[PDB]
Amino acid sequence: IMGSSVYITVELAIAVLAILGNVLVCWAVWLNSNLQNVTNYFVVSLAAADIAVGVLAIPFAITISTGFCAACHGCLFIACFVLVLTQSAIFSLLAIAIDRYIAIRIPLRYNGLVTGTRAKGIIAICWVLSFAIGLTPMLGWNNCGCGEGQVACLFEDVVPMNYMVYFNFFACVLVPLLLMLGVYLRIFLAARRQLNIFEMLRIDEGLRLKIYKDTEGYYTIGIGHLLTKSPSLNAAKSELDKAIGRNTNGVITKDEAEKLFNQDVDAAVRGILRNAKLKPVYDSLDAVRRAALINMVFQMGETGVAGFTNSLRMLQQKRWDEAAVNLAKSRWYNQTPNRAKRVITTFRTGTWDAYRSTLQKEVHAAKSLAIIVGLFALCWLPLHIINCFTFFCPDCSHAPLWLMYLAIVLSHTNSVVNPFIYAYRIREFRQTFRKIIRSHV
Ligand SMILES: CCNC(=O)[C@H]1O[C@@H](n2cnc3c(NCC(c4ccccc4)c4ccccc4)nc(C(=O)NCCNC(=O)NC4CCN(c5ccccn5)CC4)nc32)[C@H](O)[C@@H]1O
Repeated sequence: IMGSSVYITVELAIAVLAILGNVLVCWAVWLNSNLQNVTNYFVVSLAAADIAVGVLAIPFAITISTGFCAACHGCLFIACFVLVLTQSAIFSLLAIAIDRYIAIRIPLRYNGLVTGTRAKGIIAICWVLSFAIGLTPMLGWNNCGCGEGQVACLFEDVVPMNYMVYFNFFACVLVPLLLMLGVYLRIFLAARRQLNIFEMLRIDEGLRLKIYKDTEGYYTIGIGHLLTKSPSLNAAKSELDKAIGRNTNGVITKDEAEKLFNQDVDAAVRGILRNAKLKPVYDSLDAVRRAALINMVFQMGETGVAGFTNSLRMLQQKRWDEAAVNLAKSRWYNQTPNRAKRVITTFRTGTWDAYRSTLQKEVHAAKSLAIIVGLFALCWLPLHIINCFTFFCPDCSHAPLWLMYLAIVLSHTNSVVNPFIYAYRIREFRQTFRKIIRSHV
């Protein structure tokens, strides 16, 4: 085993793997339209970046390890590309994470704030900013045996540490991690929230934090809390302040929406109790099943719920399974099956299972970010930690050599693992990949 021959061979194996693993991703999305959401637009960009490292950044990172003599700007150029090609991969990961953040926490505005048009504009940013940082030394932030105007072509020789540590590390690689981490937790915390009536109707009707026009052009906020039928947005905003009790500018917090929602629930219940046909059924239900009945009122109305004479009878007799089947035959179930299905299950079980199941999609995304952040940090932290010690403790006992180059190997391993791992974990790709493998191979 010659020391570095091993190192180069790994880098080349990564090149192939990086290329191959990434050639697949962009290919799948090409022929399957289910994978042509705005999100996979971000994916194809990352995949392409990770292809570019396999062809140019890898051979460059390798050729920066020989020490041949060449113009400082000609050897800096090479080190700058490998920097640039990697900056993009870092920022491209942000595009995916933040996209997954809004899709989970703010699903309504997703299509509004996240259009296929805008997305392509955000990638343009990620790529330009990558150039801005990687090519900073070429602007003048550099460090310039062999002859005049020729240095030993070595990374540290041409790239100072005050750039790698202060600017590159903290501003370009670290704040991703801290950001990408914040995404993981806040998504994670959303998938594991304690369930209740408020969250229940947030899933069926959707939560709104800014005033919006309902389906009939009446200003509404929260979960279907109408403000006024007046055609004046200023009038609607005024009414909001009356209920909130402060200056809102047309915007409220999540807690304020829950106080409006709670007031609305208290109102629906008082109406149910006035109904000679709904009060007997309402009293004979436990807390969770009462939330299911309130859900039907918030959708149809008391007189509309009262129409279910038979299904209301079985409920008071606690014939849960029998009431469910009868509710399945209603026009209400036929016009909105998804919501009615979750509501019926709540009647059957008296639990939040049907809605808890709705969050399985959330935890899938959470577990999928644990991996991206874990690998990303595992692959990037080592090499940069090494840079820091060299910069702050020159006289220290440097870490072992063979290990140093491994850290370099880890940084490049990110390009092949990170994009493919996200795709392969979301099965729609898996079926698409196998389809390609058998058909063309
Ligand atoms: C996120 C933005 N992008 C990147 O981070 C990408 O840029 C590359 N990179 C990023 N830091 C890199 C980096 N650190 C600095 C460098 C270093 C650190 C301390 C002291 C000297 C050099 C290092 C080299 C190897 C591994 C890790 C870091 N050295 C290289 C890069 O090729 N070195 C190879 C060419 N030099 C050398 O063998 N010198 C030798 C190293 C061993 N001896 C030592 C060691 C300790 C103390 C004294 N003498 C003598 C000089 N490449 C890097 C890499 O491709 C990353 O993915």
